[PDB]
Amino acid sequence: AKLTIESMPLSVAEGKEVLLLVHNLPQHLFGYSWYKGERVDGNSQIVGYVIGTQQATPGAAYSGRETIYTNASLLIQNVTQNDIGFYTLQVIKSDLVNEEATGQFHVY
Amino acid sequence: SAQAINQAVNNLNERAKTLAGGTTNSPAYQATLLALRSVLGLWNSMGYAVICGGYTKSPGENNQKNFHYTDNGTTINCGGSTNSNGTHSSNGTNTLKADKNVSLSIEQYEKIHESYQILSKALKQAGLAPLNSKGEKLEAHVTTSKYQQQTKTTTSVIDTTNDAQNLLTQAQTIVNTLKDYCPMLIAKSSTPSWQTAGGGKNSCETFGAEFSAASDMINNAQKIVQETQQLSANQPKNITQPHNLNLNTPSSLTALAQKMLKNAQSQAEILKLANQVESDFNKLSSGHLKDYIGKCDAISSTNMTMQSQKNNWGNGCAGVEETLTSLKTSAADFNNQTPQINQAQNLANTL
Repeated sequence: AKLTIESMPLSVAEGKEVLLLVHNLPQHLFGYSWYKGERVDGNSQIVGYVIGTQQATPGAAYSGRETIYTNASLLIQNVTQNDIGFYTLQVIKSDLVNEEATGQFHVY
Repeated sequence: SAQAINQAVNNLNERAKTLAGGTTNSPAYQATLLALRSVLGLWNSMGYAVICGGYTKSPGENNQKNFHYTDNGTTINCGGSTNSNGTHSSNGTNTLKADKNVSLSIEQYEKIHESYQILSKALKQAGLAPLNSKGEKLEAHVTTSKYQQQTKTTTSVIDTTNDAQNLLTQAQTIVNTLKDYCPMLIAKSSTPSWQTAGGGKNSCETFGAEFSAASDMINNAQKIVQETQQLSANQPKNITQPHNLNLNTPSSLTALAQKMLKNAQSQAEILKLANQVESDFNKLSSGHLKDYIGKCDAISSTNMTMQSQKNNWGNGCAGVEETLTSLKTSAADFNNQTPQINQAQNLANTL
């Protein structure tokens, strides 16, 4: 039922990559957006995608190693120590009802 | 002869006086009115489903604005969203950028809402002014809300008029905003037939034909107004002192003769345009909106809240069927006067 995130790998090495997979993504979406941190907060938005559009629109948190996919997963390459901690996904479904989910990876 | 020229000029001017300044007797008027009512109908039928409040500059300028509709009043929220548990969320459509095939900005929605309110209120408060009339000034009210650190309602005054030119501009704003930016539509939660329940359709995908028809109705209605002012400022003067060859010189008589033709050609094009506006109404009213736009008498969305629980969203409530018949009833009166009109143009062609 619930939208959940999975980090691949779970714990990351500095300079390598991590993949935030999305489980139980509901069909029928208007769009979704990825955030740095616990909260859905505009100024921490890494990127937003709309379902009809083909192109995704980055936000202030876009460092330039983030690749969003249209299965809602987020790849982050050349990870720094500053990438530690939480990442939050908000989905907006076709009826404008939102769902939330948080992810995290620990770098060493 | 003089009695013949005077009979033709009187017929032109009698028909021109009705066509230009008449209300119920004028197909030029009823066509224009239909265009106006058709856009109100369009918005009343599918407006609530229009997704709005995408961001213009940044996701971190998170804005909302609620837009009020009075009746059994309702309110439409642009920007926000509804959480899983059912509470309202200040992060919603404003998390994603506004543009073509996505979502109207707050600024775009507030123009539709303003235009709709001006148009709605003008037709009720004062009706449509006659097409040759300069118009009657009137105040419109537009009620909106923002959120605070509490909700603040604000009702604006707009000094406007009910002349066709102004009212067509308001309608044009509504249709062209939809036609050009193609905002997505809200789906059903798993109500009209067109509102799917599956994914969520794009407004120009669902209503392309209807938007073009609605758009063409306005373009033709405006053309009616322009040919009507041509007509108004082109009234042939009756021949007095007919035997006077100095007063009624063949120069100012051929001037009158081709002044009469300009009057006739306006009337033709106006009636032709009015008949196109009816054709354009049939295009509008016979797709997805066939069972909706023409009628009036409990539907919802997650960005909508009603004062009671009734409201008239989903169907047109603009008296379009009533206006359609008035257009048909007025057009047959002019369609049977064509023998008199063709007698005058053939008589005019001599000089």
